[PDB]
Amino acid sequence: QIVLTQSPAIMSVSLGERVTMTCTASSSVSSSYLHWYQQKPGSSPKLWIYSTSNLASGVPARFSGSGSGTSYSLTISSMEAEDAATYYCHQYHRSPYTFGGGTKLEIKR
Amino acid sequence: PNITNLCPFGEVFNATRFASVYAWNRKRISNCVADYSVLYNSASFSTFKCYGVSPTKLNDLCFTNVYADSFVIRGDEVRQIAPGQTGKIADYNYKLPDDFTGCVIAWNSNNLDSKGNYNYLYRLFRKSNLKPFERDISTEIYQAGSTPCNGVEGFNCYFPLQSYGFQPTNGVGYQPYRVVVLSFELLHAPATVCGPKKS
Amino acid sequence: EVQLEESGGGLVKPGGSLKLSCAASGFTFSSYTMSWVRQSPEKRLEWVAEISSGGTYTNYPDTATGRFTISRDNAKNTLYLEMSSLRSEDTAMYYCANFGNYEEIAYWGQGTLVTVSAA
Repeated sequence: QIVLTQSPAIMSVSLGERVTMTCTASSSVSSSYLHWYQQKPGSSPKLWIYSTSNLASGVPARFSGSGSGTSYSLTISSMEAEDAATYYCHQYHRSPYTFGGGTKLEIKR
Repeated sequence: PNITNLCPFGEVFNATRFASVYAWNRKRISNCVADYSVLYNSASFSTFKCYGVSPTKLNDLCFTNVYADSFVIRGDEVRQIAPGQTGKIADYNYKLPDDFTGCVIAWNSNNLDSKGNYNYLYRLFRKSNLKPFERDISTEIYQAGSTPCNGVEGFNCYFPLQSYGFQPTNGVGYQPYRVVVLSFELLHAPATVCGPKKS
Repeated sequence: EVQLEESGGGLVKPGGSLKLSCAASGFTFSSYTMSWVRQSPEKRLEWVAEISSGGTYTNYPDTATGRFTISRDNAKNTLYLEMSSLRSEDTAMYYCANFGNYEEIAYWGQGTLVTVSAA
C-alpha cells in the first residue's frame, strides 16, 4: 500500500494570512479519488473537498487547493476563528485504504 | 424478398475487450439490415438514451453511414456523455456535438472488468476542448508554468494520463460501465442500411 | 437519515470478543457498501474492514488477515463486525461509515467507544 505523509506536523499560524498544506505519497494515486475529512474534537469527520477539485455542501468557497501525481496541495484564502480543526488526507485506488498523517491546525494570537 | 442481409451488431455489443476512453474504438457499419427493436426490447442495457428518434421508429426509418463508438468509463460520469456537457471526459477524452443524430446505450460490466484491475487510462490534461468526434491521442509532459521541462516529470510537470481503480467490491458510480454511441446520417447518399421489411 | 446508530461499547477482557452492530435505516442497503474504521486516542485513522452489499463480499487490509469478520443483514438492516482474541493494545473508538458507494461520500457514524480493560 501507500502511506499518506503530511509535510507539516502542526501550523501555529497567526490570524489573517494565507498558507498552503501538502499531502505527499510514494506514488501517484489518482486524478480524483482522494478527499479530505474534518474531525472536530469529540465528533465525527466531515468531507468538504472531494474529487481533489470539487467541494461538498456547506463550504463557503473559502477552502481550495490543487495538485496531482505524488503530491497534492490544499490552499486557503484568509484564516478565521473556525479554522481551528483537523484535516486528514485519503486515498482510494489500491486494495488497502489509508488516511493522511493529519495536521493539528491552530491559530495564533 | 425472402432473405435479408444482416450485419453483426452482436459482436460489437458482445466483445471480450473494449478500448479506453482516451483512445475510443470507432467502427463503420454499412450495407446491412439490422433490427433495432431487439436492442431496447432487452433488459441488460441499463441506459438507452436518445431523443433524435424514438425507439419505435428506429426500424421504420432508413439511414446511411452508421458509425459506432465504444469505450469503458466510470459509472458516476455516464451523464457526461450527452450533447452539450462539460467535464474531463467531455472535454479532453471525447466530444459530443449538440446537433447529434444518434443514440446511446450504456450498461454495467462489473463482473467483466473487475479483479485489482489497474490497466485503465484516460486523458487528464489538454490544451483546450476538442472538435466533434476528435480522437485525442498524444503523450506529452504538460507544464503548469513557463519553465520548460522535458524527458522526465518534475515540479509543475504533470503526467497527461491517469488510471482507474475498478475494484470488484465498489459501490454504484465506481463500477466500470461500457458505453456504445451510435451515429449516422439520414440518407444523404444512396441508401445503404435500412430497417427490416415486414411480410 | 438518522445517521447510523452503532451498537454500544464497553470495557472487556484481553481474550474476549466484542461485537459491533451498525444497524440503521434511511437509505437502501442492497447497493450501499459499508465500512468500519477505528481511531486510537490521538493517532491516525485506519480503515478496519469494509463490506460489499452488492453481493455481500468481504475484503479488508492485511494488517490483521484472519481475525476480522463482517456479517451483513439487509433483512433487518444490520452490520455485524467482530474480532477474535482481542488484545489490550486494541483500545480505540470506532466509526461505521459509507465507502465505495455513490460519489458523495458522507454520513460518518456517531462513534462508539470500544475500549479494553485490565481491572
